[PDB]
Amino acid sequence: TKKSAKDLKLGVSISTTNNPYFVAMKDGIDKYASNKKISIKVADAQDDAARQADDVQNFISQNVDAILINPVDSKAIVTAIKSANNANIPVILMDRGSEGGKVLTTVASDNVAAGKMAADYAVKKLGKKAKAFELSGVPGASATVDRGKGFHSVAKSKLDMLSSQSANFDRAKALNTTQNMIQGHKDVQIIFAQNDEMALGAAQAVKSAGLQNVLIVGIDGQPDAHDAIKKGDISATIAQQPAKMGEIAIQAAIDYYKGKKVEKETISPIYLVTKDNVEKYNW
Ligand SMILES: O[C@@H]1[C@H](O)[C@H](O)CO[C@H]1O
Repeated sequence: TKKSAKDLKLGVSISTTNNPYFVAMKDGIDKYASNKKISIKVADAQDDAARQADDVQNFISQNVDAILINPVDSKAIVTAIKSANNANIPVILMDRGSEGGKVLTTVASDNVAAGKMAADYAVKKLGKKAKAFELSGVPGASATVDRGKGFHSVAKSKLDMLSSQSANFDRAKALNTTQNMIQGHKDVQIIFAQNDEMALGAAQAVKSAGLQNVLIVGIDGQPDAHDAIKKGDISATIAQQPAKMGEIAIQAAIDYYKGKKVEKETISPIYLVTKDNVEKYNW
């Protein structure tokens, strides 16, 4: 099976586009696509596991040559993956994994390591036994179970947890969640958000309650998050590479149809971004 990279039809299923991170992914994907002459159709799922399933079959009937999927639920996507497996359409996973199904390659970070660096930053900045919140994400996404595991590794010891509720990777839900979390625990010192949308939402809740020394740590490295660090609204973020993610996914589809072997796993590098680092690792 060797098709031409020129005029290659690819489907791209992104969970939601309300998130700047997954917008940066789309934009970097289309830039790579047009640079190597790949025809591409992106389909937003709006954090729906069923709209994604229908978005997969629409690509399947579009007769695309590969489907770049960013799952919303890592368990529910498996059924649709076997559907593309039967149609002999290679599946490439991005940012989040899946619990089963035949996948050509997976491009994503070490989300366990991402949780690692956030607790390490808190313990290194605010000492040990410091009172902290966690803002978890979509419970069915592999990125939130891994970020929570890697965080609590260095958080069972060295840190005191007041709460751990989820805001589903959403600014607004995190704003409300944080505000209520503060009401109970006025003595909070650190807030860990598994994504920058929640970090930015916690920052508004912290400053609306008049708290002045609550260190905030996020994950993604989004342009606005660099700006909050300079403005002092948050303290650090764990940078990801959303564009470089979807661009080594596209090249994997090209390399597959080129008769070249592609790695089953590709770990995207992550980086800490503090007030001294704000100029680096930007998307
Ligand atoms: O890695 C991505 C980003 O952190 C985004 O903010 C939410 O979904 C995660 O999987």
